[PDB]
Amino acid sequence: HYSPNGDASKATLRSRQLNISEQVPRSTQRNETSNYEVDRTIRH
Amino acid sequence: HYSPNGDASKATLRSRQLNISEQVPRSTQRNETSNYEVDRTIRH
Amino acid sequence: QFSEQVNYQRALEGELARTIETLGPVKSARVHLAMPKPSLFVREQKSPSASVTVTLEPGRALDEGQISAVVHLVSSAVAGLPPGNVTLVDQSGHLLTQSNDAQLKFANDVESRIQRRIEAILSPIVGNGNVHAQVTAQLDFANKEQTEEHYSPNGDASKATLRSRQLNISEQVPRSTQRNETSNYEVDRTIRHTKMNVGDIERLSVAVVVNYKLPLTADQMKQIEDLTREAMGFSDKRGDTLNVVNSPFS
Amino acid sequence: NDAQLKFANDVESRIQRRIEAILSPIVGNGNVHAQVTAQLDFANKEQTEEHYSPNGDASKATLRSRQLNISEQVPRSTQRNETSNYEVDRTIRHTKMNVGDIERLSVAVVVNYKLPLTADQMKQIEDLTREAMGFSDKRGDTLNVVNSPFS
Amino acid sequence: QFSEQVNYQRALEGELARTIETLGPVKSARVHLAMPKPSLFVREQKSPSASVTVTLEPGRALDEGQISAVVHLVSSAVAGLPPGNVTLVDQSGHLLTQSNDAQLKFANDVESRIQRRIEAILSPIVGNGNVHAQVTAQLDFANKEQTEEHYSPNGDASKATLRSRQLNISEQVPRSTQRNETSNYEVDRTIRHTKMNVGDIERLSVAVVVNYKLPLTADQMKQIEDLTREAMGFSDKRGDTLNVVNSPFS
Amino acid sequence: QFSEQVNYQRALEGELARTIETLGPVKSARVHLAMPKPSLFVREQKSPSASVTVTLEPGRALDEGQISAVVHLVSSAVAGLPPGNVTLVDQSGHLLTQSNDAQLKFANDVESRIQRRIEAILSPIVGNGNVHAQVTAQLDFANKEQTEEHYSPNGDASKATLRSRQLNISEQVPRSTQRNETSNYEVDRTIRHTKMNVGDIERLSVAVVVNYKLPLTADQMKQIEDLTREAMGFSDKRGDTLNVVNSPFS
Amino acid sequence: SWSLSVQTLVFITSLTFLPAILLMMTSFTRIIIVFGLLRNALGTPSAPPNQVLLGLALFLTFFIMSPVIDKIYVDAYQPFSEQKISMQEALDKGAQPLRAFMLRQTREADLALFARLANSGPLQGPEAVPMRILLPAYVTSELKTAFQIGFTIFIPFLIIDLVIASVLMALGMMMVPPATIALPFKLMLFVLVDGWQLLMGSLAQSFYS
Amino acid sequence: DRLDAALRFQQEALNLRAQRQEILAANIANADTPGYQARDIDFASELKKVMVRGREETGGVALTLTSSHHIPAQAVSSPAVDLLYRVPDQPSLDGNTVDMDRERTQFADNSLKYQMGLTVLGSQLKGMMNVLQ
Amino acid sequence: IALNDVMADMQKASVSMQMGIQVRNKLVAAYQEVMSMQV
Amino acid sequence: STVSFAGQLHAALDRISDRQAAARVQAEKFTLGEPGIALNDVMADMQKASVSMQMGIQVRNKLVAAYQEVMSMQV
Amino acid sequence: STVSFAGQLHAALDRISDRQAAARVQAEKFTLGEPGIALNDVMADMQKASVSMQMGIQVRNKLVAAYQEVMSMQV
Amino acid sequence: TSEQWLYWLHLYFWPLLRVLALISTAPILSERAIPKRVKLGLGIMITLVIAPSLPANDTPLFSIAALWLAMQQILIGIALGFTMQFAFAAVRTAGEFIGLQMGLSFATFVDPGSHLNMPVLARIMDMLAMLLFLTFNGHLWLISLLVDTFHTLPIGSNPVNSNAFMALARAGGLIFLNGLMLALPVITLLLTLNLALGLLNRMAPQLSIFVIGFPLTLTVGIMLMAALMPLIAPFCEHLFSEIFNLLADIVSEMPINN
Repeated sequence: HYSPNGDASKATLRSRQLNISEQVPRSTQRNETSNYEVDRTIRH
Repeated sequence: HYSPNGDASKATLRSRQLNISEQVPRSTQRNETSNYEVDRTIRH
Repeated sequence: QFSEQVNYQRALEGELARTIETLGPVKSARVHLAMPKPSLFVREQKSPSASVTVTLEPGRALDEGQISAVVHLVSSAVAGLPPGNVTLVDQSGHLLTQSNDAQLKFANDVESRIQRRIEAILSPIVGNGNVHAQVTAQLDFANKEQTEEHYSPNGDASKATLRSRQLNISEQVPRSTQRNETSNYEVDRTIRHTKMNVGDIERLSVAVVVNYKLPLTADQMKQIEDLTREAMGFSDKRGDTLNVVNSPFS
Repeated sequence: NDAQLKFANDVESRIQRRIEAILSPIVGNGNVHAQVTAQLDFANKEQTEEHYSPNGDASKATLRSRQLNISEQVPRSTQRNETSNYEVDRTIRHTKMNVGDIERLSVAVVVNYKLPLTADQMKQIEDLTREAMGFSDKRGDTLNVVNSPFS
Repeated sequence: QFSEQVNYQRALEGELARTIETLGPVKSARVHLAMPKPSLFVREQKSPSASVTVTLEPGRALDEGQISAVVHLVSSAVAGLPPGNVTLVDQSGHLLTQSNDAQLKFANDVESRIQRRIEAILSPIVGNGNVHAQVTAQLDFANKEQTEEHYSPNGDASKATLRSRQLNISEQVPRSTQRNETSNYEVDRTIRHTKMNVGDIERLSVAVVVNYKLPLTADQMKQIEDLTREAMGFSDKRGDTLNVVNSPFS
Repeated sequence: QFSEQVNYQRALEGELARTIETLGPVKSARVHLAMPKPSLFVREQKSPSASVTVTLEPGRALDEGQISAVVHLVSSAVAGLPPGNVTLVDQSGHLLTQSNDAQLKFANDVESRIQRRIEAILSPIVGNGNVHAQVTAQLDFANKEQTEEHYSPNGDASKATLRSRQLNISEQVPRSTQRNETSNYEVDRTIRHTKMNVGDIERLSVAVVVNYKLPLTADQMKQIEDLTREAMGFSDKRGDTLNVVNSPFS
Repeated sequence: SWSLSVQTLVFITSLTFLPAILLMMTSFTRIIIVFGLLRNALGTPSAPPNQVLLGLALFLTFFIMSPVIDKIYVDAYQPFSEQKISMQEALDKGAQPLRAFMLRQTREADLALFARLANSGPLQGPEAVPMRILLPAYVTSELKTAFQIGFTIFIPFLIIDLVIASVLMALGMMMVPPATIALPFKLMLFVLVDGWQLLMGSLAQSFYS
Repeated sequence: DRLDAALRFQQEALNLRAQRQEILAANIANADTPGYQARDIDFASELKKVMVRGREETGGVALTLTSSHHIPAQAVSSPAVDLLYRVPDQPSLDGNTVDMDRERTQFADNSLKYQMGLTVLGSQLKGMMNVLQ
Repeated sequence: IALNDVMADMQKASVSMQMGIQVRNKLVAAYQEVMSMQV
Repeated sequence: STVSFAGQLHAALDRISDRQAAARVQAEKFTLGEPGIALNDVMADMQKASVSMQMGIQVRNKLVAAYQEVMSMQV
Repeated sequence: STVSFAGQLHAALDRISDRQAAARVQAEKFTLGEPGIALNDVMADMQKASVSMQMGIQVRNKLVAAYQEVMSMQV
Repeated sequence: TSEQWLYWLHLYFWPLLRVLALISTAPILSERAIPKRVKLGLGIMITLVIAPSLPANDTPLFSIAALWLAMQQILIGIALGFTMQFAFAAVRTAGEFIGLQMGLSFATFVDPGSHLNMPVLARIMDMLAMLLFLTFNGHLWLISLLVDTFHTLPIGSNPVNSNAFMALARAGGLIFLNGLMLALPVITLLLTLNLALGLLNRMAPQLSIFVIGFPLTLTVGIMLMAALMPLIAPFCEHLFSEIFNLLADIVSEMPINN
């Protein structure tokens, strides 16, 4: 079993790189790289 | 168990690089890298 | 090249027996030593031991002082032997050596010391059997550790310490000003290595009961409370608690 | 492990005896009793202080080297590069504190009646027992003296 | 082999038992030495010990001085034996050694010295037993290490010391000017290696009582006070503390 | 093989004993030499010792100079035995072997010396028994080190010392001026290596009382105080303290 | 100091000198001579030197030099690792314990001869003698000691030989070859008293004393 | 170790030469874009900074390393060297301050010094291999 | 990874392996020379 | 004194080492950008140090071969 | 799970081969007349493939040297 | 394949060094018949199987300050293989002394450069014990114990303790003991024969053991050792097992003693 971290309110990040770049003909750009840490249970 | 660090008001950072820029027709930019450290409980 | 060592050790068993026996309130006292023995492979030589059984004088028992006496005797006879590992038994059970629960006895000892001191100080005021007390002691048996690294702050240049400094200044006159400054500091540092003692008093609680003469005067009561506060070594920070009452005894 | 108690008992007895030795001739042989409680610091102590002295003032600076470049034209263009390798005083203590000092003493003293002793006759005796306590204000030492008849 | 050194052990133990008897309150003293081994695999060299049990003379009790006497008798009869290892037992127990506390006795000796000196000075003025004093000593048993590295400040160019100097001065005349300078110095230096003593007096507390002749004259009190300050070696900086009172004895 | 040096030991014990026996106040000498082994498992090799318990002639005590005589005789007849390693005991008690409190002993010695000198000088002035004084001495036992490295100043060019010098002077005539100057000096220096002594006095506090003739005159008292300042070796930089008073004895 | 050049020349060459010079510098000479001599008694080899005796001497000398190697380790391999001691004080600090070890076993007149034929002038103290003089003197002294130990070991087996031959010839056994009779008696003496442990322990004790 | 402490300097210098090399080739490639503001770095100061501090390249993050088949991807990474502006001569109406002659003589110099560093490392490593055989 | 980094790594590892092998060769040779003597 | 094979050999190996060190310092300063030093100086001194290294290596090989030949003859 | 550096060598060889095959098929497509593909792109990819191939050859040479050296220690 | 591996290729070197020490020293592994390449490849090709699941990280320092680590591994190899040679020395003693009884070695008695008896009877029993060793689990238990040393004494700053080379030194020791305990019946019976044929000299001093004795004792020895050949098969069991135990002991003595 694992836990769902679809929500950032309960997500647990290890790394997050974030670039926001936009001009205002409004040219916009956004990048979001995320590495998560996940809860887990191993029932053997 | 990992604790959620979605809230920066309760997260822990090992490193953070933060680029903030803006020209004034305004051309703006923001870069932000973050490495966290996570609260962790390991039951066996 | 082997048996002579066992033979010698058993001879020494007899020797130690004859010493510890010839002590007065003893008629017989037989021991077994616990030493590494010649396997030709063991090199570590774990801590030894010495188990003594003694049959004392009928009608007599040995006090703790002479228990420690004989334990240190046999401990100082055998080289490289901690006296704690020497374990003594009476002629029927009743280990007079204490070698997980000793903290209970240590707490009881602390409480006895405090309470006996209270009685000794208050007997003159109210009388020999007119006051009783009991002490509860919170003892902390955790192996604490500490390593502090205070630095002294050198934000103030009037208290900083520059080993090396480079300072580049440039300007043109429409002014273009420039000032590059590099500083390497030497820093004041302190290193404490605190290792808290095992078994310290972290908290006390003492209830005092005093007899009547009819009740005592208020001031005599409050001074009694102050003295018992004192004889507790009362500390507000340790959470120490003290409560005193007066009423007829029975 | 338990011998800490023995040593503390010895210290407390010593102070008790000295207090009696001072006070008895003032009041009598059996007109006083004292009891001592000693908080004994049995923690293993090591310390290391490495004070440097501040060389902030060139009036008290010690330089090993100094490169100095001063340039200027006259549109006044002035430039001034400077390098200083200082050299510094240093003081290194290694105080490994003793094991088993007194961090705190509490002493209560009881004095018998002759009829109570007068105010001066009380303050002097309490000051004497303070003095014989080794009473240290920075140690949180504590003293309580009272006058009343014995049993 | 191995039987020869064991036989030497037994011979020496018998020798000490044989010749201990010529000591008065000695009638049997059974002893054992303990040297672990002349090793090959450890540099730790766990120390040998010695244990002795003796039977005293009925009708005679034994001082501590003769305790230390027999202890050093053994400890120097057999070298490779610091006296702490020697463990003496009475004919029935009674540990005569505490095998950390010599501090209490040493402080006692210091205080006895100073107190006796105060007595010897003040006795002629007021009488043989009209005075009493007791002294409390704070003793700094902590080990100290120290090192100071004082330098002389070479700020003053007239008092500074120069090993090298490159001094380049130029100018043009629209005035353009240049001045590049280098200076390598030599420095006066002080280097201590202070290693402070163990067990110094850090604070002395002295309380003095004097009997009456009727109260003594006031200047007589102040001169006696100055005397006790003087013989105390009273230093203000240490926090030394002094008190004097006059009152009839009992 | 080794039994040969064992018997060497055990015979020299007899010859030593019979030497001590020939002294007058001696009857026998229990002597035990103590040669542990000439090991090299440690860089110390604790000096081998020797213990003597002498049964004197009855009714005579053995004087400390003669105690030193016998101790030095034992340390001399025996190779590998320093005098301070010998132990000496009486047929009943009496540790005559006094080899941490050595500082107390030394301090008492010094104070006795200076105090005796004061009394010896003052007694003719005021009488044999009209004067008393005591001495309290602070002694330094910390190991010191010091290495001063004085350099002389060559800031003045009149008294400087040059190994080499490169000097360029240029000019054009718009005056283009240059002046380059490189100097490798060489510098006078002093280097001490002071290793201070252990046991030097830092502060003498001395209290003196003198009997009445009725009191002494002003000039007579002030000269008495001045001479005791003289005979103290009083130094104002050492913080020494001196106080002398006059009153009738009892 | 040396510069990624000579370092790893002096090291590899030192490893080259290891087996001869360094092994005969310390021990394994006395032990090997004594073992061979013991093999001369008790008859034939019966102990494969290329396989067993040499390795036994190797282990025994490891045990013997455990203290000097420990002191070398303390004086050099701690400080010389990464800081404050660099191959000049390291060399003398690491020479001191081995040199004391050799000087402690050298006969006090071997050094005399080797100084008197190296034309060395005065030698101020025991530490003043150089390795140049210390090596051959140590080797000669160790040869003397090895021969002494071998002689003592030969004593009892010689006694057994002569007593067995005497018994055989006195009981009338005119011309029996007493050697073959004596050899098992040699074994019996050597094993009943647990001879090997006695030998290695006695060597180890006598080697430093 | 002590093999990568003696060869460390030339390794770091040669890597820094390669980094300055693609900086200069970015100058060349943007020769005729408008408003480029040619960049360059100070080699001596940056080399001292690298030796004292390390690499400490700023800005870069790869994905995680879970079970295979999870499409590795990486962020845009750049060395920690602080790009310095090249002081321009001859303004050119489009902001582009890339002077062919300056950039190109610097390119040739950097190439030559990179080759020199390669030669020095080759010499040191051949020396090591010549000791060990 | 940088290319020059890869080749410098190549060569450093090669030299280290060569040095380890040569040291082992010297030690093995010393062992066999010790084991091939007469006793 | 005397020929001092140990001291002489130590001095020779020191000469090798300090020539290498001088070459390395020169190359360090050249690649750092310090003015002065020319390129041909760097290359020539580096090659000179390499030749000194090779001469030392060859001397070592010959001496090691000599020692191992002498210490193998049966006596 | 595991690295199994023979698997790493296999991965390196597969990378080299795939890069060369991609360059070859791009040259295929371009000379065939397929629109799109540019000449400078073809030449640049061929250049990169050549460099990777020489990468593989140099790694080959040094691995073979390393193996021929580890097979020389006497045991 | 970079140092991203090529310093993880530092995972192979130390275990390879230890395995190679054991192979170069072990009884069967280190026989001069094997081509050197086989022994080396077996070392490499054992460590490749054992190297994963060995968490090792060290550094071949220039002017190696960590050569004292390499020493360690070599030493442990010398511990495991060489000690197992004792079991052979024993029989190589026993049978040898048996020859020293019959007639075979009177050349080694009164004096030379030729011994000539090692070829005769010691190599019978030593290769018989060679086969007895191999036939188990001979070749293998040494390798399994080496892996066990990898797991008990992997890599460390405290590699070897003192008081532990005496174990192997005074271990044999059991070389003489076991050689006797094997050759005792044969020696005793030939002692009986020698003393009996000597007692014949009492009837006539002419009987001249050189003429009568040696042919009798040679046949007695050959026939008797034929009859007592099987007695070796149980003894070798002992002769190996105990020595293994010693190794096992020291291998398991070292960790709890470190």
